[PDB]
Amino acid sequence: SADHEREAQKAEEELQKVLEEASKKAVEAERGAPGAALISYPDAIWWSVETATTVGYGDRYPVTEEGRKVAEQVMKAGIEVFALVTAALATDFVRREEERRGH
Amino acid sequence: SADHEREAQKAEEELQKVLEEASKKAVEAERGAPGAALISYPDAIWWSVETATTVGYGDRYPVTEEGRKVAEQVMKAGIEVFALVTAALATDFVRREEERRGH
Amino acid sequence: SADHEREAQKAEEELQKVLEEASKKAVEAERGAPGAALISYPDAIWWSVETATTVGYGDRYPVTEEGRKVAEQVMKAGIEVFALVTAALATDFVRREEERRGH
Amino acid sequence: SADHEREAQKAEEELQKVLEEASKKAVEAERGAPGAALISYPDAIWWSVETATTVGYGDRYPVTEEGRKVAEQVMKAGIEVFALVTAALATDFVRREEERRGH
Repeated sequence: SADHEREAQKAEEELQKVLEEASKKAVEAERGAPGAALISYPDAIWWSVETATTVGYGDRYPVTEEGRKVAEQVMKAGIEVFALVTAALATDFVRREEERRGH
Repeated sequence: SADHEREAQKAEEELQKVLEEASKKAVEAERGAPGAALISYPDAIWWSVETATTVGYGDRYPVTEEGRKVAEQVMKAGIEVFALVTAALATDFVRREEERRGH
Repeated sequence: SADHEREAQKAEEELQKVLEEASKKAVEAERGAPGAALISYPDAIWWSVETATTVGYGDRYPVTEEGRKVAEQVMKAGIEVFALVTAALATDFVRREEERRGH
Repeated sequence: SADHEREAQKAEEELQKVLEEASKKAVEAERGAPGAALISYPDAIWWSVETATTVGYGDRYPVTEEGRKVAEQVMKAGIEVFALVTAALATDFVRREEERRGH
């Protein structure tokens, strides 16, 4: 990969490390909740997949006393990561001047 | 510390203001609406946060008689904030010129 | 103003055109289809709002016979509009180089 | 005919391919899972379509034993093709030099 691409891929692997924390905080941030849905560690990890993608389809969601910010803060980490990759994107068309000669 | 990175952070503060104003409006908007489901000041702010993300997740959602332009405002305000900060992101690729000179 | 802010602003009008025609097609597409829930005219236009700025919280679902293409194309139109204005966002950092000369 | 529009448009052409592959997977993925929703085959493509546009809307949902990476793979596929188009889009501030020159 190129320099700027490795920087993007480095960011992608950072997000995966947040999902781990998300899976844990998820079970804690529901065991005690008023109308809790998310229970069990081995399905909590699956909830943490369907969030950091910036797609919150539903399924399970944390409540209130749980610190609803548990979902919020995980989702926002994905925004940072998939925003950062713009450092690759704004170079993608810059390649055209290289392609022009085949530099 | 830079120029653009300060203005990016200032945009985040704007979004928080809209959330807080949206929680006032949202409660009083829904008071009269059919379905509602969203009521009360202390959990109006909770609905407000994921509204700005445009994710929504699956907590609650507003009706028609609240004047759904309530949500439209908050949702579009979020997107424009997340967009503005590209003033910092779009200069990230440009850093690869600076590091070529090394100075 | 900058040339690409007027051009960006133009694009936002175009999105609102899609909403109009969406509101109309939506009632036809749903009214007659099995499983349909949209139906009424003034409640069609209010579904043709948030859908175009993605979200997903249209507060309704299309089915298959409506031609899910009716929702799909409205959502995609929003992407083209809000993505087109990226040309304005990209010249935001460029303004830095003017700052550094005070020009 | 603008090489960046060719590369951008070509990206969308692979998205369609992933939809067909993934819709085969999605229905066969869901089949076996507890609490399966997405059991339909000629409809599976319509769910796949809105999954690629990263919305979900509120039609169906995948379960656990589907291997919710089937759903997630379609989402990331959509993001990378559409985010690649940011090449052409991030070019469109640069076209302002030729605009300025008048030819």
